[PDB]
Amino acid sequence: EKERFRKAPPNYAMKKTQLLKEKAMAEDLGDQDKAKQIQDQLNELEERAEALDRQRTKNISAISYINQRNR
Amino acid sequence: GNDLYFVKLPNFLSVEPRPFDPQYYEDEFEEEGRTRLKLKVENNARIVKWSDGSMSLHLGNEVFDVYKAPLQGDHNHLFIRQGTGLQGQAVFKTKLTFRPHSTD
Amino acid sequence: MIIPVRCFTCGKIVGNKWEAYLGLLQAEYTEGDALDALGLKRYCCRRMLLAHVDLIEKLLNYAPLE
Amino acid sequence: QQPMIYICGECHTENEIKSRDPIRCRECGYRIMYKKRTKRLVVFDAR
Ligand SMILES: [Zn+2]
Ligand SMILES: [Zn+2]
Repeated sequence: EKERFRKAPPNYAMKKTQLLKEKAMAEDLGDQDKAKQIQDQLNELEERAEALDRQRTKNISAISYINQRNR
Repeated sequence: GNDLYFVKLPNFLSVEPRPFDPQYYEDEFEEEGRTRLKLKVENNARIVKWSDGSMSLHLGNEVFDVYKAPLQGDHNHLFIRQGTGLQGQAVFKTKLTFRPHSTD
Repeated sequence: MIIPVRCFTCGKIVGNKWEAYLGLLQAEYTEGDALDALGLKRYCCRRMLLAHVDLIEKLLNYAPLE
Repeated sequence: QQPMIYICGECHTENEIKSRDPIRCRECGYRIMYKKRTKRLVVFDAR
């Protein structure tokens, strides 16, 4: 009942959700389920990447810049 | 005009030997089925030459970076052998020596 | 894990110079000129920023929540 | 009247676990969970 109205991607269930969605898409021989899972996974990946880049936007982006510049 | 334009694509990027025409195409194919329909929809081609010297394949929104390997082990004289003359009237266009291997 | 507050051998404060060193290397500085600009003359203090590996950036990738 | 509060893992949500209870998170399902910091006095003579 708690998971019903509470969004799955909040907050640490992202990667586990990605793996579970990939398994669900793979386990289905129907094309509609595969396409829906692909779209959902793409949206979740985009959101998670944006969230991770926002968190690493400061103090980690700088050192990545200077590491690429170092090498 | 007469320049080597030889490319060697893998099984999952097999392009049609003829231009895409509505009278030569049909619907026969359907994670399991996602790699099946990609054979006859994404596979006309424009090999872009960049400033670094390398090339890439442009068959849609996705770009596959290719390398024109100059392999001197198969010095085959590629020719357009269409049947009009005595037997396969091969036209001497270019000898295939460099194989470009595309990949994702 | 994190930049030491003081040079082990000297006692000179190098805790406020890791980020500045990283900035100077974000510029086109040669790795020695950054230390020279940061006022690090002794080689004992220079090794603090030369050899330091910042792992606290890798440990912060394991977010407890969010 | 302290219910021995734990912190979940994947969730990080405080859960009230008394004795004779299954160790699971109140939400989303988790069999791993840790304990909260003590309330005892933590004092370091920095040296
Ligand atoms: Zn020193
Ligand atoms: Zn649980």
